[PDB]
Amino acid sequence: XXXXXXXXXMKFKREFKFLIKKKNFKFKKFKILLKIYYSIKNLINFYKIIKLNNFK
Amino acid sequence: MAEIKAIINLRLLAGIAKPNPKMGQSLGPLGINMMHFCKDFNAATAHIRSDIPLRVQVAAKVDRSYSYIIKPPETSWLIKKVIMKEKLTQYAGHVNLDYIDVRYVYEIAKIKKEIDIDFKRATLESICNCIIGQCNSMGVNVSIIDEKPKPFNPKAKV
Amino acid sequence: FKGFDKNRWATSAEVFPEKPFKYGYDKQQKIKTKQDRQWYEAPVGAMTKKRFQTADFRAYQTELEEAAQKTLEGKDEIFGEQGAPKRYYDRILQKELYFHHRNGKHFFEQADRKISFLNQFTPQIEKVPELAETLKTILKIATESEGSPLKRAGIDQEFIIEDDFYSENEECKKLFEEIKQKVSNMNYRLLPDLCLVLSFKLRYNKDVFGIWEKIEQNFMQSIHHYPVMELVKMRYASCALSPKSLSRDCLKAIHDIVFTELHNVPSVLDLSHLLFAFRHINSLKYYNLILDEICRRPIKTLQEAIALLFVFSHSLFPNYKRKEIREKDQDLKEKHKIVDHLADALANNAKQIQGDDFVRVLIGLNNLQLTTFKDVLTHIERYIIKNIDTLDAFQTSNALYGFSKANNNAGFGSEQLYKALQKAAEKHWSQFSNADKARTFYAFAFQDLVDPVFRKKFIQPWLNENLESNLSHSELHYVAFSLMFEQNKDAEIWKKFVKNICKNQYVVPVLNYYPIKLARYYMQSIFPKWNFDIYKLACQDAEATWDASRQIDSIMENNKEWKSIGVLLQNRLEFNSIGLDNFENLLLIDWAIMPQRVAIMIQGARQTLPNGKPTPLHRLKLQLLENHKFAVFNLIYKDFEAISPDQKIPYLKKTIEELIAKQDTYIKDVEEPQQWLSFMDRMQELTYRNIMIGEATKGGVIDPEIQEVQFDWSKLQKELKERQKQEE
Amino acid sequence: TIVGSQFDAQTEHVNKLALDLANKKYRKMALDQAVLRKEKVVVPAEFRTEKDSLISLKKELRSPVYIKGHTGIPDVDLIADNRQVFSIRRRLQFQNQSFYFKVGNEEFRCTYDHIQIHPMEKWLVYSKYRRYVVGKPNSIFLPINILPTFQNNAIVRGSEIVQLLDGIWVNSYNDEYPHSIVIDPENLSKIRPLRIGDIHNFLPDGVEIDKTKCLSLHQKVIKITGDKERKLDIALQ
Repeated sequence: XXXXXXXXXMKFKREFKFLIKKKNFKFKKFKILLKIYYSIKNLINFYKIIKLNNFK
Repeated sequence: MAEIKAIINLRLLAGIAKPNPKMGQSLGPLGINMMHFCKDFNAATAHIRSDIPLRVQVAAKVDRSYSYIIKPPETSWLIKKVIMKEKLTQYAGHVNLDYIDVRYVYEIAKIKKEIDIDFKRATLESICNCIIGQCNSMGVNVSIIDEKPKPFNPKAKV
Repeated sequence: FKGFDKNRWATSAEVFPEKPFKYGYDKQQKIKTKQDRQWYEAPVGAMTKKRFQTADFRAYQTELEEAAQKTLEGKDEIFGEQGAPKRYYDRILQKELYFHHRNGKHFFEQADRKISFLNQFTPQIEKVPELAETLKTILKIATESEGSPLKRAGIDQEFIIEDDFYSENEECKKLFEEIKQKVSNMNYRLLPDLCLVLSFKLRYNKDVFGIWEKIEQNFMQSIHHYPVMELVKMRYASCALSPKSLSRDCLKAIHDIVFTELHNVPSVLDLSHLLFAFRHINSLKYYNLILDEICRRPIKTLQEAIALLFVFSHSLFPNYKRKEIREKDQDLKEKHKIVDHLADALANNAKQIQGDDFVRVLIGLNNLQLTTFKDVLTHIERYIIKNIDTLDAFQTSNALYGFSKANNNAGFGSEQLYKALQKAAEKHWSQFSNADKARTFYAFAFQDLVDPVFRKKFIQPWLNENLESNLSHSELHYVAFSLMFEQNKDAEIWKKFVKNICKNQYVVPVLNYYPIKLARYYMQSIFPKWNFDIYKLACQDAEATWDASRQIDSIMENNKEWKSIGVLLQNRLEFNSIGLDNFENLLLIDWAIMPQRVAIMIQGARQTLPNGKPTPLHRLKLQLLENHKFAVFNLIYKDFEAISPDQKIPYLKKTIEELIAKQDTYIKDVEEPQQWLSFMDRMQELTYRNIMIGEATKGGVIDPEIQEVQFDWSKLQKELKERQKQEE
Repeated sequence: TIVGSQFDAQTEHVNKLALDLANKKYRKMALDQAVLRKEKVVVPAEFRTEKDSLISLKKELRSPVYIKGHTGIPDVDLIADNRQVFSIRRRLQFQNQSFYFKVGNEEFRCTYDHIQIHPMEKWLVYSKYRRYVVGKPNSIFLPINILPTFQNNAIVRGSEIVQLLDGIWVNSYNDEYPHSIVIDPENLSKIRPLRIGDIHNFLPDGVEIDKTKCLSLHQKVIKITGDKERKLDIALQ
């Protein structure tokens, strides 16, 4: 195998798929959300303003 | 009259729409003519292959009038074609084995957008992200593949 | 890559990786237990040693069994490459972010003048004849003692004397107790003139020795015997400094009496003393009572109007104490009730003006954010040049600092002034403080008028000595402004500017942050080799709350140059216009189009010069955009007006359609394919990290399977022939 | 979402502010879990007497208070309002933060240890605290809080960090002491987990471990699993 004029050689075939086999389970870190969900409620307001500043 | 009595989802072959008794259970009591109905369906779908199963909706009304509407085929069936399997995983997330590459997703999304009335407002990232979550539920992944698949005709209940 | 070089085993000293920053708990403190502490080493698994030895043995075979075959078949450019600091990382008070550092100026000698027109607050030791022999003996002990204790009181906020100095010096402890035996039995009239001597001249705001507690009883027993203003003197005597030495009830009494008896305070100066003392009130309801009164009492002199601006300046009602829901811009309506009530007097007789009453107007207006009071300034332009030679060292800085930011940080003056004020600065150069010097060096770069003679003799050594250290954190910024306005590029000077910020124990304030982030992208464009990481920890807290879009609601009002061309962009012609778009939270572009990274910035009376050239701001900004590949149409508002009206709309179209295409090609030509390249290399750095190392090594040899992928190198070829060479 | 898609495409570039902001908070917290904020708190209160019985206070909605002292120190017991007590919880920092009590000119440091509530009636019975003095050992609870690291290779994929202990009991001998502990587990692995002595080696000079409370330094906190596929392939085969 060699980097030809029409090819992007890579490494470790198995682990491209493994990255692509990953699927983030909703439930493996539920505790850490409750630190985070109760903080992010305010960012939604921060995008009401920004995405609507143009309309002003 | 124009008021909507009911809505039904269906699945039909393009040019072989025919008064199957396995569709009169839904459209029978509403008094709709299966023959006069299927005529107007096959007329529109003459520019489509006959092997393919589509879906349709019907706003059945109070006077037993109707207004049929056509949608793209089932998004799952389209992927079983590319994937060359008929049946998918019991489980999901835990059992991930199937693989498509993006270069067909970009092509089957156009199917939905060219026809479906709901996505007329939508972009392609939007549509492509819709099926990936549908792929997470099925045992499917999106990985680069240079090769092409070979033809397969996965079943449909019709 | 990195992970293959990883140690098979880590010691106890190596589990916790190194850090850019120490914590505040690694400080050296009083009590300590490292001495008796013993060292713990994490054990190794008994079965792992049976794995460590074998791999050590199979590795040892292949060393000799291959060497046997040979006989058969044969950087940190800040602090240099070594040496660098480690910034202490701590949790922080709000105070550090809203504190004007008092170093770099003999403050109190300077600050007492500007109030000195208020006679009633002037402290007088000899007014208290019984204790004056005692109080003055104390102050000898203050200055004569080691260190600079009284001089550190207001200055070094990290230092206190109510606990370090007074509670330990046993001579003083006798002297304060001589007082307590007297305080109870004095007349009620001498108390407030004593309190001033405590709070300012001695810095005793606490109740350590229990002195104020006796003053309260001797005070509260005879509240009704006082006049009005002799209560106001207590307010300023106690509440003007950090501890409000008195109680609540003793102040609620003062606070409740006064706003009933406003009908009897005779003079307007008596309101001046009043408002300057009662400025820290949290209740809005009673500021209106004051200003509603001042709108009733007309002023018939000129010293009165000065005595209101200089007071109303510092004594505004902040917007954070106001409610969250309120009438629009109601803070402004509180102002112009005064300014409309003053505009006649200050305008009719501004020629009648003198050096002590001279300074306080420039300050009173700059602190008030207006652009109307030019007429007084013109009468002042004529004033200085006459008396240019007879001026003091003090009246020079405040002029140079005042005219620099006259009309809302747009200056006001002429080349006659500043060229004259060089000499006035060169006279008193040794007498200025470091704050005053920088503020001169701002005003010239603010107009591009620095003499090359003048930077060499005085500024150049001064900066060389004091830029690295011995310079307060607030004075770097007036330097940080100017140098980029001077367009300087000497790296050795920017080092000290950065080394200070990194070494400085104090974090960056939001009051002074806007240059520190400009100067970042200034140096980054020139020099990509630096690492500004330490220069971001010092900037960490300020950037959190930082937003540039806050300026929008003001510029939408006070810039007609912005809207009128804006009307043309939207109504008549057609593009994906946006409006004010914040450039990475540092600028807000006047007008932009996206995704094409297009800019339509504008010159104006704010941003032009008499020469017609852009202000040295408006060339600074248009560098940074170009540095980040962000197209530009520098518009000049005069030239657009000169265009005939029918040709004004297409003229923009002819430009914008072209500037788009230059970027539209550039996205195809460079960026769009080049993102795939970084993407596909980003994809490897993940797959590199997903490796089972023990499985991947599998001996000493590394045999990775390799995936072929279609990739269109037809566009870009420098990277093909750059990779194909190193890779083989 | 709140704006139509057709307008969002024009303003897709705007959302850098969204993501550039979340850099700032979550990094700030993640590094500020350890440090006590430098902000003085005060609690006006009153002494105890034999007159003020519980139920007398509890119609007045005051509360008793109790402090346990240390070597050579006497205990102190006080009276205070309920709403003071809950406000003292309502800080982040309640597990360790130093709270003062002003009776008169005097101030008494303390920490939170716990509170008892009458469970069937659900009103506040007492609020118990622990004295703190600078020059002498003082019990505190240092919670453990583990950061995420995408720099290790096993942690990223199919492995699970296991925090067996929430905190550590220690003795502090100085004014400012660390709120908590923060760990970067890159160098850890299945082969070695973290052990308490790896912490004992890295602390300030004013801190020591309370051996009376813990079992042994060889005890371990953070453990790391093996891979899941290497199980799963073996599970099926």
